[PDB]
Amino acid sequence: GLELYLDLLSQPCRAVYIFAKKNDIPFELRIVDLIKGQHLSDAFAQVNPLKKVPALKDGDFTLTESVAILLYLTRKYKVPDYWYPQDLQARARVDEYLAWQHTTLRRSCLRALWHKVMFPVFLGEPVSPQTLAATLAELDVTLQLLEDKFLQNKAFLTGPHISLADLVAITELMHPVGAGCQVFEGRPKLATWRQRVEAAVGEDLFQEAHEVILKAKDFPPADPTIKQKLMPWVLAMIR
Amino acid sequence: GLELYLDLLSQPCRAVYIFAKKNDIPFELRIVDLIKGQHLSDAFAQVNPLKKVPALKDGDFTLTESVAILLYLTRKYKVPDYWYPQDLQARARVDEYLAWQHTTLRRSCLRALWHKVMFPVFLGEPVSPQTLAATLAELDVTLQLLEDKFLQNKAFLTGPHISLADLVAITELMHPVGAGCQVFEGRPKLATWRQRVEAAVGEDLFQEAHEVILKAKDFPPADPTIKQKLMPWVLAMIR
Repeated sequence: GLELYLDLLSQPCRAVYIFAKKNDIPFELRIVDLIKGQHLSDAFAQVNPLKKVPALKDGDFTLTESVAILLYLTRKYKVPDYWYPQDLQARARVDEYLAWQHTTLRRSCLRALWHKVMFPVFLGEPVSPQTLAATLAELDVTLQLLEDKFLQNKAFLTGPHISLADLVAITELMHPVGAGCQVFEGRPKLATWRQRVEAAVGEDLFQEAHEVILKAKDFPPADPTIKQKLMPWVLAMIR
Repeated sequence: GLELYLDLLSQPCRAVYIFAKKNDIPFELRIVDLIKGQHLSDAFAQVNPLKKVPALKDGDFTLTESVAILLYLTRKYKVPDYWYPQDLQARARVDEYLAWQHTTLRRSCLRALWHKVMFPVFLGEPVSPQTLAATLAELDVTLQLLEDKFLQNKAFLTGPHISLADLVAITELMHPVGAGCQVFEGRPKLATWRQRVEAAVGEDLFQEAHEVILKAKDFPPADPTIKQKLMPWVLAMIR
C-alpha cells in the first residue's frame, strides 16, 4: 500500500510523520537512517534517485518534497478541512507560508542545528565563530518574520485553527531547539502558539516525533567513511 | 479590484504575468522597478512589508509568493484544469516540482545571472572566475536534474500537457539565457520542450514577458546611490 520513507532526525520527515499519524492514515514506516548514510545507499537510490527523505511510495507512484507529500495525503485521505481549508484566501495563506519557508525558516533552522552542534560534535568539523554568529542572527530575523508576517495576533499561523503551515513551522523550530538555541525564550507569543500546536497535534505524538532531534547533540561522532559520505549531503542541505 | 505588483526582470513575476495574461485575468499592473530600488521604498513597504515582488492585492487581501499567487489565481478565476490538474497524482507532480525548485533551480538560475552579468556590468563588481566557474557548473548539475527527475522523455515536466510547473521552470531558465549561458544548446530534449512551452503560452506573450531579462546585459551601470541601496538586497537574494 502506502509506504513512507522517513527519518525523524529530519524536519520535513517529522511533519509528514505527525500528519499521517494524527490523521490515522495507514502506512508502512520505512526508517532511513540518515546518520548511517542509508539515504545514500544503492537500495534507497532505487526508491528515490534524489537520495533524500521524505519519500512516499503508493504502489507504482513515488513522490518527494514534504509540501507535495502533505498535500497529496490531505487530498487522497480526505482529512479534515481545517488542515487546508476550502476558503480560497485561507487556503492561500497556507500556500504562502509553505512556499515562503523553503528558503527562509527551513534554511535558518537547519543551519542553526549544523553550525551549533552537528558539525563540531557529530562530524568533528569546527565551525568558525563568525559563521555561527551570522547563523544565529539570521535565525533571529526569521523568527521575527514568523511572528510579524504570519502569526501576528492569531491563534495559529493562518487563522484560529491549526493548518499544514503550523505543522511545517513547528517541526522546523524544533531543529534549533534540539541544538539548544534560545527559540521560545523571549518570545511569549511563539511559546503560547507552540503549546496550542502540541495540544492540537496530541502531546504524546508530538513528543514521539521529536525524540531523535532532541538527542542529536549526543550522537556518537561519525567514523571517517560515514563522514566522507555525509559531508556533500550536509553541505548541499545548508548551502 | 485585482492588482499585481511585478517587475519583469524577476523570475517569479514573469510566471505570474504570463499566467494572468494567458488566462485573460483582469488586473491592474503595478510596475515595481527593482533596478531603481522601488521595492525598498516606503510606499512599497506598505504594499508588502517583505519588500519583494511579486505581490498580489485584491481589496483588503494581500498575498506574496509566486506559488501561492499562481494557485490563488487558478482557483479564483476558474482557469482550465490542465494548469493544476484534478487527478491527484498529476497535481502532486506539479506540487513536487513547485516545492523542489525554490532551493535548487531558482537559486542556480539567479546566481548565474548575477555572477555572469549583473554583478560585473550593472553593479560594477568583478566576480572571480573561480566563483563563476562554480556557479555555472552548479547550473549544469541542476539542469541535468531537471531532465533526469522531471522532464525525462515526456512532453512536459509533469505529463503530456503543460502545467504551472512548466511555466515556473521556463521563466527560471530564461534568467541564465538572458545572462548568455548555454542552457538549451547541447540539451535537445530541453530545447524541444522550450518550443512546446512557448507554443502553449503563446509566442507573442512569451517574448513580451522576457523583453527585460533579454536586455539585462545592456543595463547602464547603477549609480553610487542606487548601488548602495541595492547591495544588501542582492547579497541576501543569491545566498
